[PDB]
Amino acid sequence: TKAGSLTIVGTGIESIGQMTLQALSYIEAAAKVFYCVIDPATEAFILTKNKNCVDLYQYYDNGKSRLNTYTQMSELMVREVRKGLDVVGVFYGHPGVFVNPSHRALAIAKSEGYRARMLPGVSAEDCLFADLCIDPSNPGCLTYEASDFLIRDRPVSIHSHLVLFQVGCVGIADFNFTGFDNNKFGVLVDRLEQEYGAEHPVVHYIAAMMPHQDPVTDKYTVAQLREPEIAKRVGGVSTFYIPPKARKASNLDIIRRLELLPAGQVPDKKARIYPANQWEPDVPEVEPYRPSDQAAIAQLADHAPPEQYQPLATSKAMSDVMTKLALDPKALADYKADHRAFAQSVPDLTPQERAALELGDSWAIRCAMKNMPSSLLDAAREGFPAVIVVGVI
Amino acid sequence: TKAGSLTIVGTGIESIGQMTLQALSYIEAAAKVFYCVIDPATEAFILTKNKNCVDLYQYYDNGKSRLNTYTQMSELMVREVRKGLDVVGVFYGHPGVFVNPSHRALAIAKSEGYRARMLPGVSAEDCLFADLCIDPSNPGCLTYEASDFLIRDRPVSIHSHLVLFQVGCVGIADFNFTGFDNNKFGVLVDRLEQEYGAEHPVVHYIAAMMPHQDPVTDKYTVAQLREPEIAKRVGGVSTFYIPPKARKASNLDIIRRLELLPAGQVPDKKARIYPANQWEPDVPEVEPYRPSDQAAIAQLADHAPPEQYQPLATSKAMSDVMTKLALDPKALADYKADHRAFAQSVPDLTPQERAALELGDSWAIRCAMKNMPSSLLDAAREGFPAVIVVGVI
Ligand SMILES: C[S@@+](CC[C@H](N)C(=O)[O-])C[C@H]1O[C@@H](n2cnc3c(N)ncnc32)[C@H](O)[C@@H]1O
Ligand SMILES: C[S@@+](CC[C@H](N)C(=O)[O-])C[C@H]1O[C@@H](n2cnc3c(N)ncnc32)[C@H](O)[C@@H]1O
Repeated sequence: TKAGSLTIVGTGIESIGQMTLQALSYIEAAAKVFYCVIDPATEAFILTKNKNCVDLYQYYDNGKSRLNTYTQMSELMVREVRKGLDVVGVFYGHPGVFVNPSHRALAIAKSEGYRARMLPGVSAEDCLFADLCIDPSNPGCLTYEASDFLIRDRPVSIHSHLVLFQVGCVGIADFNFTGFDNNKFGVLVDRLEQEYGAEHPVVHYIAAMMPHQDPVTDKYTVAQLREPEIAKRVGGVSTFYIPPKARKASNLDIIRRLELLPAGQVPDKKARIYPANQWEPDVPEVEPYRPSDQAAIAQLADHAPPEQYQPLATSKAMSDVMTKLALDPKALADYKADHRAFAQSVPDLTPQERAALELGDSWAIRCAMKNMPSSLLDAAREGFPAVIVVGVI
Repeated sequence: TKAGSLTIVGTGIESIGQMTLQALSYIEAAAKVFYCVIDPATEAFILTKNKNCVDLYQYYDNGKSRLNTYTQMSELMVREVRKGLDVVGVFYGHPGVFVNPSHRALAIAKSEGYRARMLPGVSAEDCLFADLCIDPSNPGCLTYEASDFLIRDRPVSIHSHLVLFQVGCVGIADFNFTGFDNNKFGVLVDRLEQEYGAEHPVVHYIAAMMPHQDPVTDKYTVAQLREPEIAKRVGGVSTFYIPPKARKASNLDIIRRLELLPAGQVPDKKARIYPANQWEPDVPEVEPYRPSDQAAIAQLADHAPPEQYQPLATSKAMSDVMTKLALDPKALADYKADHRAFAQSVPDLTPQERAALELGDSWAIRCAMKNMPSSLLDAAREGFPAVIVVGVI
């Protein structure tokens, strides 16, 4: 009911392309846009999409506390919210991943009774998984801010992924336009030596910021980070990935309780699913085409869709309206305000489609857009989407 | 040089809107698309963008090992790569976050000498940060697959965020179209009780999959998860967030070595930056407008952009070409093949813009698109973007 909203969105890391469709649509719909991005092509792109933009980066200054900058950035956004405007804040990457002023501004807006939401974006860590070819699930992921990691002595796990952000400004609370003098970097390297050993790998990671660039994926030993020529390459957009040192064994009690109980030769702790993590030291070669793989592939020739598979069975009118709700914030607001009024004015919907939109229930819409076989609903329960694309062990 | 490529992309979690612009452009450019998504509107959207799509979900079956399904999914993609086609695989969320077949297919493609890349997307964890209003940086984040968490007895940190994926299929290696009988869920709850206590909060999180839905953000005690009516709400798209139990103190030796050495009352371990994590038990109220905040806000009236701030100073022709490189994979390929030939045929570029594109160097492009003040380059070094938007302590 109250006038004014704050939506904070991301641009992703790589220029323009890593912005989500909804981030773009909210930027276009906004009364006022406040942005903090790294690359100028993304900045130029944003300015073509809204006429009323303000660069938040101008609120940094040499020797000025970053906290003071963050309070100001937040306040610039919330001031416009209080005037009754639909405000969009834009931060590079994911706007809530290692970002102070977004969370501050949203919390203030929410506490004062305004609509407040963060839309997720693609983070530097998302880029890291993609470029280093690792999955956080295998074998778990610990993610820290590098100064916090040291100051609070945060735990490492030698059996899991370790990701460290802000390794180029260790112990630095202020700002400089010409970059950080990272002279406490040696304190980080000492901690990494204690935890992993001097010959354990550390990957210096920088995601490509422009579409034609390759990422920096440079493997060094912990010891090599002490070399001045290597240490100087670490800057404000550098992230470290430290791979596990070993594989963790299975817990017998849990094997029993989960009834994985052909316990004899439940694949040995080093019997990896292809592909193995290529950054992990002394990682053995894993066969991609084992006899079991070859047999699975042989079944493709005779494959038919299972009885209980639900083929898409929708219409242009329904796909058009579902697309509009996702890509037009104004249409979404209209729909949310009055499902029935909105649904009844959508042209060319079938009766079922109209009814599904009137209700708004997830299952009714899914039911309108997919043919649910009788085989399924004889077994199925009166949400259950069920799309699980990773299997551990 | 070799014909055939594999690009694996994501759709994000929320229908359509959380797809990145580059994911969309690669889907449109592909010779063949293979997809595995949850919601039918996203499926319908994909089918409007390419004429040659295959749903990978049909390769699941009741009682069929998920590993066999993953081998088949991978093989369907790589077969088309081997024929010399530009293939795009599409997985919901981030396609390398808790996904087996993407990493398998990319690794095989790369080993056989084909172009292979994963484009990052918005994961369920990205959504979690946005919807639960937390930052992984404060106070660090541990992320695990729930079965792996139990089977390998993965460590928790009571001072950091804990995120658990696949809490609805604990110990289950196969599949069923009507969903999982999660009868080993109690084993997870036992572990959470041991680590956190019976009265510690656990947030049941489900990101909205359709644009009009609200997320599920239901806080329960560990003990409440044993209640059958609560346990049954946990399904195949459920993720758990467990907040920290306490704040970790600072390490005196590191305070010394980082020279944060007005050590007396360096803000006490509970002197939080606003806003506090609202899920953390017994979290004190944090003042958003302290005297220091009010003073920072008072400086806004007299603010001018700093000397060393670099205003955007580009052209429509340059912003157009940088946008085209990000949004048109064919143009990007042409540019990467011959920078000079491509640059010289771009209409209306200035000499500097043309020269910057010919080189392709990050700094030359930035220099062409931003006015670098003399004040900056008198101090600055001959990349240093420097955009750091979070400050710990
Ligand atoms: C203030 S934080 C903001 C992170 C951003 N919100 C995100 O979603 O990744 C800055 C830190 O992000 C990481 N980062 C930013 N750009 C990066 C890039 N191109 N490659 C790798 N890491 C990057 C670095 O660790 C950097 O010090
Ligand atoms: C096979 S994984 C795939 C994850 C996906 N690639 C991603 O980027 O998040 C499935 C797990 O993701 C999480 N997940 C999927 N959809 C979700 C949603 N709408 N909300 C919360 N978690 C979700 C759940 O933990 C689920 O068991």
